[PDB]
Amino acid sequence: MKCSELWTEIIPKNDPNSNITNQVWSCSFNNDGSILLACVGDAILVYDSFTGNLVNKAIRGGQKEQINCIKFSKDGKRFATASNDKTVWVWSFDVNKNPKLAPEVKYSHTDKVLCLAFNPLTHQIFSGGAQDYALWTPDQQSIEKSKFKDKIITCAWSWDGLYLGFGTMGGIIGIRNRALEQLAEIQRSFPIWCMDWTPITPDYQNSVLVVGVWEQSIAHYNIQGQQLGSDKKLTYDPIDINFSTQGEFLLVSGTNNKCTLYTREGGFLIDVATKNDWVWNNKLKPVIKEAGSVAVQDQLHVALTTNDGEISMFKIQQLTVHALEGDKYAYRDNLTDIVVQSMSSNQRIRLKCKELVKNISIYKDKLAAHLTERILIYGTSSEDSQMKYKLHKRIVKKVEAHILEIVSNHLIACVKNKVQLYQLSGDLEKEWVFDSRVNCIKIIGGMPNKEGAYVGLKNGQIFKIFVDNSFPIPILNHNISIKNIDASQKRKRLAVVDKNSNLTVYDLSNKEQVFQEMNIVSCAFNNNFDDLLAFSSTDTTFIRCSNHPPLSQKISGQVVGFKANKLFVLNDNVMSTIDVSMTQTMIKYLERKEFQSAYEISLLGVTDQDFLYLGNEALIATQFAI
Amino acid sequence: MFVFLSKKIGMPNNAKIEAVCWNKEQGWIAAGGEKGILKVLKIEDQRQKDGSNPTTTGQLLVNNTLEYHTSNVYLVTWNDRYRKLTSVEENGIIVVWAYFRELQLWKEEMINDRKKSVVRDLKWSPDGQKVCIAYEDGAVIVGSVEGSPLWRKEFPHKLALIEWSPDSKMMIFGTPEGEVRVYDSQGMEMQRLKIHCLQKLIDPSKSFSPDLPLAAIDWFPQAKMYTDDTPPGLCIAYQCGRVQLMKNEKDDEPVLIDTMMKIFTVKWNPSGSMFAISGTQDENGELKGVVQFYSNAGHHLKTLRVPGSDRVTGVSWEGSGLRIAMAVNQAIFFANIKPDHKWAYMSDGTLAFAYQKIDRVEYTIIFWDTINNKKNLKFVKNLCCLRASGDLCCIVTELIGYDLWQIDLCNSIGSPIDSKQINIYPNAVTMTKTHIIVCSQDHVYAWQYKNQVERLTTFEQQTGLRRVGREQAWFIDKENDSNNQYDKDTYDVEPQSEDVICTVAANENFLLVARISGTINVYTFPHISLENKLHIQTRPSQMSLNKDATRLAIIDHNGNLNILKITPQGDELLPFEKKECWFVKYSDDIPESFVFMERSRMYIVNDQTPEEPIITEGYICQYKDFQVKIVYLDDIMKSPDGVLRKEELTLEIEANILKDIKDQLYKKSMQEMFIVIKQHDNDCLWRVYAKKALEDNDFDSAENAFVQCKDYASLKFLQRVRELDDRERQRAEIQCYFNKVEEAEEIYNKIERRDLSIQMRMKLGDWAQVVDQIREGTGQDVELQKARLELGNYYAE
Amino acid sequence: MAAKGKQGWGFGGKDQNVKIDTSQQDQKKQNIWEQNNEDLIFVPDLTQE
Repeated sequence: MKCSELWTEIIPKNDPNSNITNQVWSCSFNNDGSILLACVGDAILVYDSFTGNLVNKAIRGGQKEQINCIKFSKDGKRFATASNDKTVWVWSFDVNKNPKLAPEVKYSHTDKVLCLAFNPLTHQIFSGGAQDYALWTPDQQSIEKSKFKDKIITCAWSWDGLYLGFGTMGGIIGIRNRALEQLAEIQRSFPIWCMDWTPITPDYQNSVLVVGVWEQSIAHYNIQGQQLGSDKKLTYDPIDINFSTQGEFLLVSGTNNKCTLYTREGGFLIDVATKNDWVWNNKLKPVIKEAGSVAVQDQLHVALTTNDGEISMFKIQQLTVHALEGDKYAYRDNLTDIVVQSMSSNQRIRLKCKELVKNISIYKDKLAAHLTERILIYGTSSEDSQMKYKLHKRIVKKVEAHILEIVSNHLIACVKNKVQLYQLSGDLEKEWVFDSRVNCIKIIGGMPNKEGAYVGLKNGQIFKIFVDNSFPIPILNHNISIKNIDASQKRKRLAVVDKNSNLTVYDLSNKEQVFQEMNIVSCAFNNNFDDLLAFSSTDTTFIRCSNHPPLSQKISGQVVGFKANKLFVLNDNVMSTIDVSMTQTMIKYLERKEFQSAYEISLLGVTDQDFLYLGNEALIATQFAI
Repeated sequence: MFVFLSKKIGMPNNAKIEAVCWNKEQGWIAAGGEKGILKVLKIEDQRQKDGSNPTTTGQLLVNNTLEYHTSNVYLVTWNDRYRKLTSVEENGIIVVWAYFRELQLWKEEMINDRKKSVVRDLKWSPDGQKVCIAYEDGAVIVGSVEGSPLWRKEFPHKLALIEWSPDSKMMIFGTPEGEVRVYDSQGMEMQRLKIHCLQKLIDPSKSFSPDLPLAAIDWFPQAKMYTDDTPPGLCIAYQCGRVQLMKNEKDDEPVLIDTMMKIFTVKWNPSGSMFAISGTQDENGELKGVVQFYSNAGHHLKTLRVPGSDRVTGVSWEGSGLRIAMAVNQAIFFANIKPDHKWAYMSDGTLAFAYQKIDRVEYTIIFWDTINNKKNLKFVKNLCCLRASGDLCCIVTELIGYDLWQIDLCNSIGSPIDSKQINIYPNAVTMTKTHIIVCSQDHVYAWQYKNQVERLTTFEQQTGLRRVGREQAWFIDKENDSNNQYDKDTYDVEPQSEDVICTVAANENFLLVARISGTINVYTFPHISLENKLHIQTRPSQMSLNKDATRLAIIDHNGNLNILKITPQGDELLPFEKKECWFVKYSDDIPESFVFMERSRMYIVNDQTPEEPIITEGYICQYKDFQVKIVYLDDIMKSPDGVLRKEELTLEIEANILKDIKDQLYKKSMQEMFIVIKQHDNDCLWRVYAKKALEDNDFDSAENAFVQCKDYASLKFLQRVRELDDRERQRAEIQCYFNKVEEAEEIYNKIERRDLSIQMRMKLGDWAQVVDQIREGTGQDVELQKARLELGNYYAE
Repeated sequence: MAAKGKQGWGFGGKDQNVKIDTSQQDQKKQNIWEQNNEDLIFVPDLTQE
């Protein structure tokens, strides 16, 4: 969701009165991603992906003309440099060897070379220029050159290694086999610039050709040449098309000087950068997953090349949105997915959407999915232990809100400094306007059409909202901005955290700062005893009772929920349950002769030995009922 | 895992056996002979009822010969979807049979034969709907089950080996010269595989076409073919040399395995956990028939050697994968396999069982209560180790991508408590009453989860510094002194020692660490410091520690077992022999008695005096007082409908001492048994004597047993009972005292006077039952109202 | 015996294809601990535009 620049290297060596320019055309990326390439007029540039610095000095004089394309070999061992000198060089590459790069095999066409592609499996080279296309096989070292009628502009080998696809500015798209025969021909009326093959996938296991035409369209073509009928329209003319690994994303660049991201279906997600100029080539960092590896893999890396001569690197990080009400934990998986996990049996349930999910809120046996310009609601069959989800209703209305919640027969959306109440049909019902941005909102239970809520503002004043009152009730005031709020089981106290990670406990009956704590990341209240408060810092979690010394665990994670003899700890995006011994508070309560509260604490599932000890203590002190 | 031998089916007519096929759904093993001798028969069950079969089975259920052939047969294939059986000869005659519901009669249904050609390898599709037939000429014929020929193509290159993909979409060819080619289902060439396995043997210039013939290529079915994050599922072996494993056909980084044998046949597991390679080995100085088992990653788990000095050709697995049929010369040997079967047993009675899914990556843990018959389930992605203690269980799992291992504790239900993370590879893990010790190849890690007396050292607020609940980690070679608290980033693992460790044992105050060279190091728990250095000739494998730490049992890698007496800087080996032992366990109550099980035979040994063996096909759970608990995990794996009964799985075996004591009790009088029990003076014997005395309604003997047991509550109970008048209230109260309230209620109903029943039910604290009893019984308003108020309070709490 | 006794899969000259019955089908029942692997159920989204 957040896109941050990493490192930028600019090439200002413009040379007027010379055909060599400062533009950059292509940027090849290694499969591992430890090395990066770029091509400039009369030179090549080698970069480190993580930090921007030339590992090797710029090579000059090898090709007397510009460099049109640079590609790897899917194994990080070969170079292919095509130049306007009517020649293609193939270099050997190896990081550990003293010569990191050195020319290996050079050949030449009859005219200038324009595009080049590699074979993922057999590592064969297909180079297409004006009037000619050539195929090179490493084993035989004998090139096969053939003539054409117009200059090919783009080529791409299928991930199966069997098919080949090329495009011409005359509008002709040709699909051939490894023997270079006219398997399929398609005639269009606009030039062809960008082509790609969809990656193989166990869910799909079929390869189709995605080609971006200059009539503001992207088309999907089958092997036989029959179009799939998508013909998705675009506002801008595309220039480059790149598919992420496993066929999950699609990076599209071109006119309007913007680099945008899309799903494979065509749903817009975000834009990466606006370079104020045409972006000739953008590439995505490949990723390698181990056998059964566990990782969120939220991080993404892109490399962009602009027409001015800037080779920039951007890092995209996806934020975490999740919801937890009871016995269920619904969190957003890899984008366009919702996973509901049960804390007891660790079983998961997956719901797949096509557009990006923005907010997930779960009420009693009701799950609300907030898709782009769509709202979905799913229910649960309570009688069966396993949950069955069925779509009762769908909302087509477009609603924008950074926070969305669902209550019985109503929906609440927070946008800017306003709160909107939506009926399930879709029509707006009620409005609330506050001075500053509404940061955090908490929903408390109640009757249908009468559910209250707490609202925190950027100023810090904490307000209460009722559905039918339409008049905010000022609860209290806080000087610093509010980040998160919580309410006690009996609505007796309220814990509020400021932007400085400062935790404060306010009594509702008497507005007084009873408790203050520094460096607090999260906090939670018990749902059965109403008194225990568990707050987690960056490394240590503390549980505190009434007028008692704190207890430390050195538990790695953040506290999300507290239930009877249970604490939920969430690390990264997976969470677990930890049991807590209640003997310490038992003994402390026994010290002050408060047998009722001690028995209430003991009722939270303590060992039978402590039950016997409490029974003996109560019997000695003449308390026969306990 | 362990492997041993079993029944040996004899020669049919003194003819060599070279092809054996075992069905998966029903048990029908077939062997081919020399002069057209095809025999299909059923095999004896491994476990029958809950004991040894009086007839010992010993009956060949079918055992019928289907000859029809004058020449020899060397390809016999079973259809698993249907009853079809395919068999070919040297003269290119392919015959397909089917089963008709008559007196075990198989008759021909396909009689096809192509002349002037030689058949090499026939294959069936995993779905069972296609047949691929290839010859040495090059022609490939694909036929449906019905009989319609899909296509009969001709190939220029000669063909030697045929394999099918799990999805049957495409196939793999291997030429006699040696090379792998990928073809589609329509006979079109896709590509040629590259071999990195054969190093220094191939021609340096070209590697696609070496001069080494292919032994066997095998693709494990039910495995993903369009993914990269999966354990390897395809294997390619050459005639004698290296074998390579690939997780996919397009993989360019295969896993290498080298074995010093002539590979003849490689067969995968029904579950895919391990694969067996059969053939001949010359390491013993001559030709010895061997079968080597390898994991999916490849670790050479075990090696089975046949008594005969000859070849081992043809290996088949049972449907469940518990038995192996191996055709050696003129016999079909049956090898029995006992897998690892990660399982844990608590003193609560809960049993934790780990089951592997078909993904081979994910595991399911079942917590089954042996008393209340409850069943809870948990899903754990990766499992490395599972261990149990009196009331807690330890799970050691691995996180991929961080090279870390998570060790967590779980109660009977399975709620995690105080999970920790380490960077130490769990080569060998143990967990005693108050510690958890995990040992890598060269590092040792200890962690305290309980304090000195009895309490969890996770919630403590007294001293600023860490007093109880500290984690230590040290080296094996040097740095004997224990280090301070380690971290997942501060601690270093890079240094390596020449003498690696193999097994570790723990006690209440002692720790033992073994070494491969034959050295055992002793450590004390209050402050870790080496004291003794024991010497053992052979490397230990399992090891065990006796209560009080007086003796120990050493099991060698070859299976030999002996007893070692631990003494200050000494070495005493008590002569016991008893080779080929597999399981050993010392009693936790009797300092001397122990149980060891050898080749599916259990022996109870005390003071180096063994007893009669007992045939058992289960695993030993615990050795409690004069009792051994065994559980059959194989039937747990094979449950029909999801009900587990403690009367079927769990079995209890009593020692001869307890049996003799019970016999003398049920036969002889009371005073003689009292003086007989006096010498033994054991808690269980006194408890049983008191129970019997109370059952016969005798109080004097019960009082004597209770004073000898030193139990004040029992004396108070007996004193309360003795002041009674009738004969019925005493029995009912005794029944309620033991564990049984229903019997007491029934006898109360027999004697009527239900107010005692209602008062006892109120006293015991069950409020639903008294509410049920009072309804429509007497109509008492006040009692019913009070009972309902108490029930409401109980439900609210 | 050779109840049918006819060349199959197009091996002879004269077309003499056989008919083999495919009525008795043997299937393997999945284990219940294995049958609990499907807890991760797939739910597509209702795409009616």
